[PDB]
Amino acid sequence: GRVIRNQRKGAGSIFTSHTRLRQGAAKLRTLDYAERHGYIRGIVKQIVHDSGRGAPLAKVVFRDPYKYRLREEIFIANEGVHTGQFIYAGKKASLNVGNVLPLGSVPEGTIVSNVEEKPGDRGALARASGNYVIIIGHNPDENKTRVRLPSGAKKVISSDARGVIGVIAGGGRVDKPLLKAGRAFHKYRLKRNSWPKTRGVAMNPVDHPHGGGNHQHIGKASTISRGAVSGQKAGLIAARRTGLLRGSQKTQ
Amino acid sequence: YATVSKTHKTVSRAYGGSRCANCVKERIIRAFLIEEQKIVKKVVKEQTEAAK
Amino acid sequence: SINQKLALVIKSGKYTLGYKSTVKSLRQGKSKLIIIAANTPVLRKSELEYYAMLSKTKVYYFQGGNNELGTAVGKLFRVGVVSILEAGDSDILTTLA
Amino acid sequence: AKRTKKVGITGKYGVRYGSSLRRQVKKLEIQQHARYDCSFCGKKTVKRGAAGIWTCSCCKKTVAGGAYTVSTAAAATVRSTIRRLREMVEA
Amino acid sequence: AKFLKAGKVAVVVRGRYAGKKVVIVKPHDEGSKSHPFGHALVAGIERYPLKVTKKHGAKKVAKRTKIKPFIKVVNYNHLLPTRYTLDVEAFKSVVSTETFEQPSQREEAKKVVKKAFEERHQAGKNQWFFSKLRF
Amino acid sequence: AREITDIKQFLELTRRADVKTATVKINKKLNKAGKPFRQTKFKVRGSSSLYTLVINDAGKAKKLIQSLPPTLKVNRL
RNA sequence: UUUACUUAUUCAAUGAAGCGGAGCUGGAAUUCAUUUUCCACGUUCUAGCAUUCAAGGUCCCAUUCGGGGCUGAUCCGGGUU
RNA sequence: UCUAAGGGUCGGGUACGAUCAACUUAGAACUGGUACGGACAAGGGGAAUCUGACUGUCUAAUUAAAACAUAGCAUUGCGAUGGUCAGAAAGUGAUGUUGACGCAAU
RNA sequence: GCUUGUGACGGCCCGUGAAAAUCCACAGGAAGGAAUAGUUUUCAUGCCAGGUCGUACUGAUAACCGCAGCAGGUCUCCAAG
RNA sequence: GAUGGGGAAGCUCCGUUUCAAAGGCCUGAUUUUAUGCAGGCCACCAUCGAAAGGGAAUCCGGUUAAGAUUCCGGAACCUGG
Ligand SMILES: [Mg+2]
Ligand SMILES: [Mg+2]
Ligand SMILES: [Mg+2]
Ligand SMILES: [Mg+2]
Ligand SMILES: [Mg+2]
Ligand SMILES: [Mg+2]
Ligand SMILES: [Mg+2]
Ligand SMILES: [Mg+2]
Ligand SMILES: [Mg+2]
Ligand SMILES: [Mg+2]
Ligand SMILES: [Mg+2]
Ligand SMILES: [Mg+2]
Ligand SMILES: [Mg+2]
Ligand SMILES: [Mg+2]
Ligand SMILES: [Mg+2]
Ligand SMILES: [Mg+2]
Ligand SMILES: [Mg+2]
Ligand SMILES: [Mg+2]
Ligand SMILES: [Mg+2]
Ligand SMILES: [Mg+2]
Ligand SMILES: [Mg+2]
Ligand SMILES: [Mg+2]
Ligand SMILES: [Mg+2]
Ligand SMILES: [Mg+2]
Ligand SMILES: [Mg+2]
Ligand SMILES: [Mg+2]
Ligand SMILES: [Mg+2]
Ligand SMILES: [Mg+2]
Ligand SMILES: [Mg+2]
Ligand SMILES: [Mg+2]
Ligand SMILES: [Mg+2]
Ligand SMILES: [Mg+2]
Ligand SMILES: [Mg+2]
Ligand SMILES: [Mg+2]
Ligand SMILES: [Mg+2]
Ligand SMILES: [Mg+2]
Ligand SMILES: [Mg+2]
Ligand SMILES: [Mg+2]
Ligand SMILES: [Mg+2]
Ligand SMILES: [Mg+2]
Ligand SMILES: [Zn+2]
Repeated sequence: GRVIRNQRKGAGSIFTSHTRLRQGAAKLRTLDYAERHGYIRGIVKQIVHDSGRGAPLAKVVFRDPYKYRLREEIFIANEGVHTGQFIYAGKKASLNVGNVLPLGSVPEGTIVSNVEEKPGDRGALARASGNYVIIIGHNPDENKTRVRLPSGAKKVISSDARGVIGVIAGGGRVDKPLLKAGRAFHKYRLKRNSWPKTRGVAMNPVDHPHGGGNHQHIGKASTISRGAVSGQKAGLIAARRTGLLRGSQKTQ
Repeated sequence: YATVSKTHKTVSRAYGGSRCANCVKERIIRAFLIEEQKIVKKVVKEQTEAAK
Repeated sequence: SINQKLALVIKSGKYTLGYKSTVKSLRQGKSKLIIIAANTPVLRKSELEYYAMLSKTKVYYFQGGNNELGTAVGKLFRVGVVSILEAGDSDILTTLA
Repeated sequence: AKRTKKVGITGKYGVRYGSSLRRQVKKLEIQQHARYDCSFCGKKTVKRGAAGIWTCSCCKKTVAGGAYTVSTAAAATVRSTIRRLREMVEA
Repeated sequence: AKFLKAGKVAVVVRGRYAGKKVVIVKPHDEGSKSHPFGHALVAGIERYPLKVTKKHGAKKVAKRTKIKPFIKVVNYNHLLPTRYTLDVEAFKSVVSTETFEQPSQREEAKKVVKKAFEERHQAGKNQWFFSKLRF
Repeated sequence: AREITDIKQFLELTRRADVKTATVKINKKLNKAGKPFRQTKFKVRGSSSLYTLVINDAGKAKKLIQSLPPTLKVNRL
């Protein structure tokens, strides 16, 4: 039959992002001379909403070391940072909320955000409202630093990978029931065209693996293999268990 | 604004038609003190260097 | 304690509350000791500190914001600075301060 | 003249969505609209506007905070944690 | 001490001579039928001597180091008393109540204070005083 | 687009190089509350503005009229 | 088979700006002849200010106003990281 | 056809007067072929069963429904050298101005 | 009163509700400038010039789309007692 | 949607500042002379895309068989020089 929905999302037409209103891209400062030999001061000039983002951004402005001018950066605001606060970025910087430091220079237990996977990538890990990472190890030779990500996964990355002290602001956002259909509607209106969702099981066969039958039913195991093929993979992909998760989760 | 005499585009204080006066009272004091405490900072530690 | 002293001052001496008047007091060599609230900003802090050093006037950094500094002096409003010009029966001037 | 027995602000939603969901919302609602103390100037004049953004009426400071409350449990302890660890580094 | 006395230097903090440095020459500590506030008669400087360098030769130096002065009655509440200090002898008598009222009297006052300020600056007495406060 | 009142200033316009034409208007108006009086308006057509000077005074008016440049091209009424 | 190397190949970054190596000074260090090393080696009360090859110092032009080297800002290798 | 209540503006040494302008609400007489929201305008109501929570959606032109959606609940995949998806290929592309309080799939 | 305009406020949001051309201002102080006479066109007045294309009417139970002078369809402003 | 490019047998597909030696202003030096060199900059990298978005400036009276904020009358305003 027909191309199913989850393969149409790929050509990005109606499915591309609703970008018009966003502040710009959140990133750390470029890993230049200052930030990697000493530190460098800035002022959060403004913290502000980003459409379709949970967490607020913090506009933070710095002097150019090489030219007479102001250069403005777009940070994700850690909880507690405030307009007019001074932000410190550098190896030799000091450990307070807001400042940005290389995971090497912060002891075990430090709680940081917007951390890079490789030094310099200008911020990858934990950016969603609420999330953060915690340093759990250091290996002075080959300078790695071990962290636990918000997913529970533990990764090891360069000690030079920069992070920012604290947790991303706006946490708790998802404790609030959406209550009604429109509050989702407007939510997704400023994200992408992913909402509402027809159940495949309400479609006809041309439309979906799940479509058709004289009653609605999936008709075969809804757990699909990784080696499945486009047009096939709808359901629980590569699912290694299935059913109500009873008992405490949480990685050992 | 290009069809109008320059007095319609300033007040005669420093930072005239740009910053709100109360705001220039401010940056004056800050400027003053910080430049002062800067002299204070250097002689505290000029001593420290010879007193250790 | 420090609050108890303040209270004696309040019920037996001369004081003035607020930023501007403790400057009238500071310009005029009338102040004996100013007391400064935790959260009152650093520019104000610095400027009082400068005014003070010129009048050879010792200062006290009240640990506790203007909300309490007000209750300290037994007033139902907030105060960010106090100026003792006459210490009553209290000894604040020639104790730890 | 007590107007409602328990819905409070949640009276706006009438009967819809089911009691329990209305409880949950009522909580964070009360939390989010309320006036808060400004750390800086000390008047209760911090109100919300766009989740996580808490900004002070007179005095004009803005603080990044919890999506429906100025300070969030987690954030807070993290603050205290950062106290503790910083201590280690000039002691 | 009652620091608003004769020698005192202070940065003006409001109004067109905003941020410029003065010297008090005569204080009216409290009162006037007019000026109903603690106020000082000051003679600041308005157009500072520009920087001078080796390259600067002959009559550029002459040109650069010209001060334009000014004289103000001013509220205390607009001065930022300074730790520094500058003598006021050569214009004790030029800066007066009487000096204000009648413009032509002011121009004369400034005339003197100017020659008095340039004299001071060359052979660099009171060095701070002859250099812009930036903000 | 302009009004004028200094009788001196006026005269200076009337001899101002580019002022070829001018006109005098006569208006019956009333005085205060009671009677009427002969208002008269002196309009000089400058290049970029039409200046008009009102002489409420009948007397001052006539003496003003003979003051006018003998080369000016006045429009009566 | 393991585990090293970097020039192929691969990924990221930047208006390819401060790399790698040595040296100055400081100084923790304890000297088993004297240095055998290791860290450093301009910025953190404050919602200011930081631009004209830089002021200074020193040498040249043939003294004009202008203007130029050097230093200020240490050497060596041209692997942008 | 009457009555009552509800306002503006002025001068008062350091109790009131004077004037101008507004439909509202209630009460009371009288009156008629007992009529009077006089045309116009303008909810039928009640007790139960089945069924979808609700508002919302669709078969333009025989089906508006109990069907689809929805919030809510639960499950799956993935830390970027990635998950899902596009393309004949690529120094190609969507998610992505994104980062698990996220994106993708039921 | 009615319609429209506008202000200072207040509600709401896991929604917080474009861009760029263009204009001004300020910080800066390169440099240029007077007494035998210099600076000044962001004050006034004064002089010349402003091209190319559209511009009628209909806008609907007859000027458009439905084979048509079709009871259908087709975006909007003004609005008396 | 061109361009240095990269795919594709090829019609062409991808990319839009992207692994590119990407370009132009202010005046000075000319007083053989018309404009070479002398600085210092600025590195923004096409272009099309709104007759409802942004946007320099005009009004009233009169006038035609049929045009009018467009003619005539009078009175303005903007941009450039
Ligand atoms: Mg896009
Ligand atoms: Mg949709
Ligand atoms: Mg679903
Ligand atoms: Mg569904
Ligand atoms: Mg079906
Ligand atoms: Mg099928
Ligand atoms: Mg199947
Ligand atoms: Mg089926
Ligand atoms: Mg089923
Ligand atoms: Mg003005
Ligand atoms: Mg100036
Ligand atoms: Mg580089
Ligand atoms: Mg009445
Ligand atoms: Mg009764
Ligand atoms: Mg239904
Ligand atoms: Mg319905
Ligand atoms: Mg149908
Ligand atoms: Mg059909
Ligand atoms: Mg229906
Ligand atoms: Mg349920
Ligand atoms: Mg290739
Ligand atoms: Mg309307
Ligand atoms: Mg708003
Ligand atoms: Mg302006
Ligand atoms: Mg020059
Ligand atoms: Mg002009
Ligand atoms: Mg042309
Ligand atoms: Mg027409
Ligand atoms: Mg017709
Ligand atoms: Mg028809
Ligand atoms: Mg193309
Ligand atoms: Mg165009
Ligand atoms: Mg347009
Ligand atoms: Mg338009
Ligand atoms: Mg007409
Ligand atoms: Mg005609
Ligand atoms: Mg017509
Ligand atoms: Mg005309
Ligand atoms: Mg004309
Ligand atoms: Mg002009
Ligand atoms: Zn506040």
